[PDB]
Amino acid sequence: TTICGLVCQNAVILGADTRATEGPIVADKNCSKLHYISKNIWCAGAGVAGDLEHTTLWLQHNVELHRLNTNTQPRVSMCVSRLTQELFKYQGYKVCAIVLGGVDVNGPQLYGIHPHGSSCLLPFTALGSGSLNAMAVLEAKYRDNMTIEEGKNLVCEAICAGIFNDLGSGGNVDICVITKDSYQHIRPYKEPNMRLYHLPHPTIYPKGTTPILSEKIEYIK
Amino acid sequence: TTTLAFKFKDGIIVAVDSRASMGSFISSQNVEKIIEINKNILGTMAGGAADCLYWEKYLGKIIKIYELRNNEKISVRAASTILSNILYQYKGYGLCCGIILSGYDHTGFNMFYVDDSGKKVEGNLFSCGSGSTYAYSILDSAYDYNLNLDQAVELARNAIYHATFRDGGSGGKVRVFHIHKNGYDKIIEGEDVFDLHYHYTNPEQKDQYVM
Amino acid sequence: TTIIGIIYDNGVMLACDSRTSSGTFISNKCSRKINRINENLYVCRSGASAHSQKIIEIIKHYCVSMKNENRKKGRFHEGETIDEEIDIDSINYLDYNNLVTKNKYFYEDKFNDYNPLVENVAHITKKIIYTNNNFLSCALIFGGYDKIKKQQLYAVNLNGSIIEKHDFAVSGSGSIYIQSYLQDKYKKFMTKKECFNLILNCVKYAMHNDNSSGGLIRIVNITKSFVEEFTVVNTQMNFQY
Amino acid sequence: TTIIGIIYDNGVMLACDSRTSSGTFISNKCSRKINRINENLYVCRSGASAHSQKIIEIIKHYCVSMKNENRKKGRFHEGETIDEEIDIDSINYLDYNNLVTKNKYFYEDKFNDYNPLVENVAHITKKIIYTNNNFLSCALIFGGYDKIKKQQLYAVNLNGSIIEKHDFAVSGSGSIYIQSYLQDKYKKFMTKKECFNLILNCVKYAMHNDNSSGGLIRIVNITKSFVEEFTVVNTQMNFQY
Amino acid sequence: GFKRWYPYIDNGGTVIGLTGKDYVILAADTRLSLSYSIYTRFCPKISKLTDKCIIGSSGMQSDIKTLHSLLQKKIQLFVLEHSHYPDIHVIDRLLCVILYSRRFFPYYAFNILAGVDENNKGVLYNYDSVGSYCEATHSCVGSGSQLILPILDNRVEQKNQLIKNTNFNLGDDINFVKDAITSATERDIYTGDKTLIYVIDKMGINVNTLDLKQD
Amino acid sequence: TLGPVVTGTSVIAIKYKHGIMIAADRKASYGSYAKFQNVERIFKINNKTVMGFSGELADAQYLHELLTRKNINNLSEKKRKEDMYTPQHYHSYVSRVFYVRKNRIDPLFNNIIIAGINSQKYDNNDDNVLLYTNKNNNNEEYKEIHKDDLYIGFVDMHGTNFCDDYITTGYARYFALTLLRDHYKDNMTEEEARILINECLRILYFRDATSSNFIQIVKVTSKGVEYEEPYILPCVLNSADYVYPSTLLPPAGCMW
Amino acid sequence: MDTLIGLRGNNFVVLAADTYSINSIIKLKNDDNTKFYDIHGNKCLLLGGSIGDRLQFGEFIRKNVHLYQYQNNTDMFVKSFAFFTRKNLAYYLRRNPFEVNCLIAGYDKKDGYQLYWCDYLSNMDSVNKGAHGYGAYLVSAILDKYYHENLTVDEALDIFKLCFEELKKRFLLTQINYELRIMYDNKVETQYVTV
Amino acid sequence: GSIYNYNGGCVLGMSGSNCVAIACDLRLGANTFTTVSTKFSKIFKMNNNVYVGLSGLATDIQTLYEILRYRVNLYEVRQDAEMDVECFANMLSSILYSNRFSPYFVNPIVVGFKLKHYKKVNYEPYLTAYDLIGAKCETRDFVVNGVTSEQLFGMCESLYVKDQDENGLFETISQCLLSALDRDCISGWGAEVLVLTPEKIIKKKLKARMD
Ligand SMILES: */C(=C\S(C)(=O)=O)[C@H](Cc1c[nH]c2ccccc12)NC(=O)[C@H](CC(C)C)NC(=O)[C@H](Cc1c[nH]c2ccccc12)NC(=O)CN1CCOCC1
Ligand SMILES: */C(=C\S(C)(=O)=O)[C@H](Cc1c[nH]c2ccccc12)NC(=O)[C@H](CC(C)C)NC(=O)[C@H](Cc1c[nH]c2ccccc12)NC(=O)CN1CCOCC1
Repeated sequence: TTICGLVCQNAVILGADTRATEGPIVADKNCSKLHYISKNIWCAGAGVAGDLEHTTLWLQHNVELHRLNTNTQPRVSMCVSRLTQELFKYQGYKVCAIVLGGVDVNGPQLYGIHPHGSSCLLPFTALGSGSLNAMAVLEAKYRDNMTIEEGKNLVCEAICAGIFNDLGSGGNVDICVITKDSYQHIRPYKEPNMRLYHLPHPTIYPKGTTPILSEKIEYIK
Repeated sequence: TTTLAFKFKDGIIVAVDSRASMGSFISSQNVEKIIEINKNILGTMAGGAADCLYWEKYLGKIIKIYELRNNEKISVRAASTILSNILYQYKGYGLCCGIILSGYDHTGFNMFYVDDSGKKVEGNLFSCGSGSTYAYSILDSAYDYNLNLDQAVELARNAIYHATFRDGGSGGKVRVFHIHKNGYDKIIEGEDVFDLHYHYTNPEQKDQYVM
Repeated sequence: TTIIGIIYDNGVMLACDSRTSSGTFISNKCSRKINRINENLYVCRSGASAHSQKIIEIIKHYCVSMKNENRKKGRFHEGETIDEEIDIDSINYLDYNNLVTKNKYFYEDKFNDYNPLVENVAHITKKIIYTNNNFLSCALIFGGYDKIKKQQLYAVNLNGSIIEKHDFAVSGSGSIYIQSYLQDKYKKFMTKKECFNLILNCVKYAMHNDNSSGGLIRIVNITKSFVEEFTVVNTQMNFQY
Repeated sequence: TTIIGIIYDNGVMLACDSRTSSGTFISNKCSRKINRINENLYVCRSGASAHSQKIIEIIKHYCVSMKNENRKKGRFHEGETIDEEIDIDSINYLDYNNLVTKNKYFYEDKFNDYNPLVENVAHITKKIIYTNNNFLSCALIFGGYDKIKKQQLYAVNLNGSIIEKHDFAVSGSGSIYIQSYLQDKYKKFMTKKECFNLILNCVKYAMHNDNSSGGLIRIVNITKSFVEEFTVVNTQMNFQY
Repeated sequence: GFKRWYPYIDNGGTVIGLTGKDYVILAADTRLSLSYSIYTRFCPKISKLTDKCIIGSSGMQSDIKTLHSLLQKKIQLFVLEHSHYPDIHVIDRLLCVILYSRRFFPYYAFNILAGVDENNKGVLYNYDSVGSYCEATHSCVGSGSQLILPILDNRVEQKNQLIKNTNFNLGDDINFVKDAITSATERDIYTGDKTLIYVIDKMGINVNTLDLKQD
Repeated sequence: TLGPVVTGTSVIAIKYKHGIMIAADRKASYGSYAKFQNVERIFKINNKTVMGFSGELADAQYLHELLTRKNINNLSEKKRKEDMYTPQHYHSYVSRVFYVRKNRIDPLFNNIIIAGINSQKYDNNDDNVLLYTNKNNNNEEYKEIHKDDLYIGFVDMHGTNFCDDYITTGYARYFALTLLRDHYKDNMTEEEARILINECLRILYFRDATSSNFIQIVKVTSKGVEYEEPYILPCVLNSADYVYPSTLLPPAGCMW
Repeated sequence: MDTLIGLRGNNFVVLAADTYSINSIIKLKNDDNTKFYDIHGNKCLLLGGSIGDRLQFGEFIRKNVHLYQYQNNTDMFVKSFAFFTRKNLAYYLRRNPFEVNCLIAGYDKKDGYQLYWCDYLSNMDSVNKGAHGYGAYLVSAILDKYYHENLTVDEALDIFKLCFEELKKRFLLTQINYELRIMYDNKVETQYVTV
Repeated sequence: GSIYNYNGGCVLGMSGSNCVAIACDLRLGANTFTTVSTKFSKIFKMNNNVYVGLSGLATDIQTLYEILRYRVNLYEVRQDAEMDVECFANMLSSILYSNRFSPYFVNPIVVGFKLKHYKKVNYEPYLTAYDLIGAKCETRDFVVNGVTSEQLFGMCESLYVKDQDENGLFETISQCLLSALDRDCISGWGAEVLVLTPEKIIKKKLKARMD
């Protein structure tokens, strides 16, 4: 996995790759690693996919309940508190490294959260197995008050670095731009990997080539 | 693996399956588990394929030099003793070998089971591999010393088929060789057990067979 | 990690490095290890980030409760009514290089009527850490000002013991390298400038010698009436020899 | 244990504590960790006593062999021909307290015709330690004087690596506490008195802060023509604050 | 208080082999990797032993390099001594001896020895790092073997198909190998980058190159 | 050697229009303790070959002594400049050493770069070899050396060995390797190569706890092997959010 | 180890077990009777494993099934009985496992003669022939070979005789004493066989 | 893993043009190499448009199927409507994660139809795969699970063809399953293939290898 996030002027840009791996085997080529917590808050996940999916769904629905009850705008700090308290409660056994980004009254905010329940407020961050390549790109090219387009290009470059230098990363580049008034989720954003060789014609098996022992037909009503 | 051998009124019947595996992955379905050590001795191998093949070739070299020097054919007992002593010298190193040596010599038809632990058991009927128990049951339920060649070949084929059917480590093709005074013949070069199942257990092919 | 606290004539100065690392990789370049519990109370964290952060969150919640319950009924202090500045720009100037590196705020509770006590907060933290010392592993330095004992430093050690320091406290992996330096250079009733220079130099030496210490330097100066905070980025150590 | 070496303008000064302990019990109160290999060559030992002692015995045997083979045939230097004092009594004086605490001897090999080289001895030691680094665990500081490179300090580290130090070398558990102190106080071309005071203070601070360092302080001053040795027993650390 | 050092690593790789009436094909991916990193994107895994024989190995790169060099040295010494080039069967026995010599500290290498013999028939030998098996039609070693071997079984043996096909030629077989390696690159993280395809036939050894996904 | 005690961090070597540029920081760490700050981690084998290491200093020194004596024997037997060993030859030697030690399970805890010029057609430096006097420290232009005439090779603990246009060890193998796979190009000038290497070293200094900004650069060119004057890399933070005071953030929550 | 054998035909179910009660290196009894649990309404649970777990699980299941049948004034179906047994074994697997193998035989009008094979991990499935123990390796192929549809009770008993002879001849434990339960013609019969 | 190797088993799912297919192996194993049953189906019908293929430990398969049937039946009786395929997939994910730290050793797939209403109704093929703690992979072409996952992935990557009628879909899925099973020691002994069409379901047993 390569997930990353950065803060540009009045927006937070998150990016992710789309590969899920079961040992050395790619279990999913186009998994979605960017999750909507609220209209102004999103997260990117790395680690154990089941833990990430369950925890992000739980956070999303708890945040929506809180928003309905308080009748106010959700807060990245509230998401951070809930997530860190849960992860600490489980003592790192829910393997969830999260890049949580959102815009609230305090402006754009980006957090890195680690499985044991620590958090840090950052201008940019990267997590996953490709995190070191993404961090190389981000450290080389990041600057304050970048335009949204520049931030999108930088996030794409970081995720591509992760994809092409880490064996646990691959697929497409998904991006999400979060502002105080809207989010734009581009999936896919790059599509840099495709199967390169195809046979001249697809192999269509002739009818009746498979031997069968029995055939029962039932009609659905 | 399923390898078996037994003495009967016309010589020795030797039979094997053809499946190799690493873990749960079937690496091959056409390996040769019966080898000829010399003109009048056949060895059936089970366990570690590399160990079995290497040490059978070693035994063949030793037997060739012995026969060249002494102008006589080696006996199955002597070959089994040589192999067992060699294997015992490596006890505690991890060799995996179960070899049935069956042959004809001046003392008639002889058959020995040799292990990597240095065992050497003389006998009239042996079976080795992960299907050995199933092959043993089938052979014991219907064995007779006065079987004709065709009956003996059928018994060996049936035992190998049942071993392959019940054991996940055995399968592929079944080979049956016949050792007689003048050498050995390959009665069944290799026969897919697919046809054996659909001829023995599910001849009708009207539904899935229920074990 | 290096966290230090020093008591000078008119206040208490806390300082810290800002490197959080997972082994040899630096996960956070510039973390925030000095954290405000109350307007007049700060804590420096060392050890596991998750442990120290969650403990400090709980303690901030407790301190809010304590401050609310400390308030008395009525009106008070009706007839009663309650220096050298650090050249931070000069300190940070580098030839080869809208940046904010200094903050200052005055206490809202001028008379310390309801502000909790440094000892109270430190001891509740110690009790929390000791009840779970089978799991938690963090070391804290509480620096604060209260009207009873004035400026105070408390060390909450690993395993959950508490020692009040009357001169200075150090903690983290980098403090070992500056142990004798600080012992030699410390004196009683230092001025603000002397204390600032000493604590900055201590953090700089610790960062020079310790691989787990790096980044910028954060300093908090707590006094009777206000709190100042500085960030130092001129952290390189230059030796003539 | 604390062993230090410093290079000043006119020689090299080695110093050490003298505590050998098996855990928390002090097996030897006043051990001798600075040992003479040759008249102009000394080694400070740290780590396992058995390992360092046996290594040093082997190296002394090797150095005897090397010195014997270095002698050329004939006669030489026919027409050729080849000081602030430390107040050791004042340094050791204690109010509440036939004692010998100072020695001095001149080199027999005045022109360094056959004395082995500091680098040679240090490197043979390093090779011996590296060939058995699976077992041996000791750290050595070779301080010496030879006519090619003058005063020299070599550090032979755990696992058997060699680094030549041109300012100072430290080793043992107590050196960590004085790392920044020595870095701050060291300067190039110190006088003998300055170097003596600095190294004595370094050992004193290390002993104050380290439980494995204690006892008296042994100092050896190697110069171009002689070697002096001092014992200091006024090792207590007094702080005004 | 030190951790023990393990003398084996896997550097990834896939080597496929496919025989024909008078030709043999050996394809191998060129990526070299260590855990989740790429050491280099071009580390050939196939070595030429004779004008009619090559060997491709997958496993630890250092073991593969040493073993291929040792085999080449043995073959050159054989040529010098017995004044003729060994054929693939002699080379197979030689490699078997070399491999069992280290039976109790085996080479971490799975190897396919491909060649054409004196009858102009394609020959493949599969080695499991200690022993040899002659492969009738096709073989595969490395990380993608479990993905690839079923495909080649379906396309070559066609045992589970009543209506079978038998027109097998060099171009169609090359296309089959390309498809197999591409499909393996889809799901195997250690297979990718470039692949080298060697065809040995009557005219000798010819090497072509195919591009794979770089993720 | 059962494991690393005193260690050096990453090394970076690249090809450029005039030869090889190799960089490493002059720091050796005894754990988390930066005990040695002026350590030499790049060694000259001969006039056309250098060796860089990351890992145990003791094992690196052992290998350096082996290579020094190998070079001395080569020089003793040399009759013409073509007789001098090449970087490829030394890379093969080191790979064989590592392989044998792996087989014995007595490894050197090191990753090695062997770099240099694989040709004798660009200068006459090996006509008269000087070991104890460096005439370089009288300035003629550098020679544009073909990329195929240059050599950079990598050897690891298990004997895995290869060569490329640029090689990295340690954490460079992530940060500098990403930057090089993005931005490296053929026939870079000296200043461009230095700028790329400086970017890589700055990222390493920011993200690697065992590195320093005291850098040693070595150039292998037609002039021979040149050690540059060690320099301090300027490393400034790339964001003002780092410097923003903590007291200016909201006092509630986990703002740290 | 206890060898259990089960054979299901169109008109019968035969269960067989060795009659040894084993305690360490000695046979407490050659006529053990702690393996068969007959349950009213033509059901039988044949258990194999440690005697303590065998007794506890067998009696628990039998009393629960009898309670069900008394409370509901009806006979539990064989499929319900088998899956109830499997559910209880699975429930206890992750808490305090019974180390017992089960052959569940029975007859009911809805589904006729039924045989279910269940292992100590609670992996169950209905079978025509099954076995448990280290004698399974030696009797399974005999069952496979000589079993056919439309087999009779006497032919099944001949197959069982072959199995017992094989267990006496080739099995490490020379087992010679067996008990058989035969369900056919809505009657349950007990037999004792010695080879 | 070894717990999956204890029984073996594999499930596969493929999509066509207005049809889906779900296939499974029919073996039940013991100790990773003993075949005790050859009719242990791993495909379960939840409702007309939802099928689940469960592979892994047999006891966990049966337990999970009972739980899923309970939940689906309660949901459907309460709502007076058939459960949606997406709703069932999410419920299965949540059930699997509810045992996160003591999980069921089952690797399931969900194959079915998503119904879209406009008059007429549109049937969209739906495939999901899971890991044992509910991580979900939603796919449009094919999903695999079991000990034969690598072989199935290779076969489906090479042979899957988009937008096939029921006949071509059946041929493709059966060929993929048979070729993948031929290379697994602990899977096989018969294959069951269901082809779902909006109006009918075709159930076929394949003539497979039984070795
Ligand atoms: C990033 C990789 S990494 C190396 O940095 O951990 C990805 C992040 C990821 C993948 N998918 C999502 C979805 C949403 C958010 C984030 C996501 N992580 C992974 O891919 C996991 C890496 C391992 C090392 C933990 N892989 C998984 O969790 C596996 C996913 C999976 C396996 N089979 C499947 C079938 C269908 C769909 C998904 C999968 N799962 C496992 O490894 C299962 N283990 C079992 C034991 O408990 C832990 C999970
Ligand atoms: C019988 C099975 S058994 C369970 O009774 O041991 C067979 C007997 C057999 C197989 N092949 C031959 C050839 C000649 C004579 C006899 C033969 N035994 C096996 O198949 C082995 C079973 C293991 C448990 C010991 N398997 C093997 O030895 C593997 C064969 C193999 C591996 N890759 C191949 C590719 C093609 C053809 C065959 C093979 N080899 C190993 O498992 C050795 N491992 C390989 C992985 O690295 C470590 C060594």
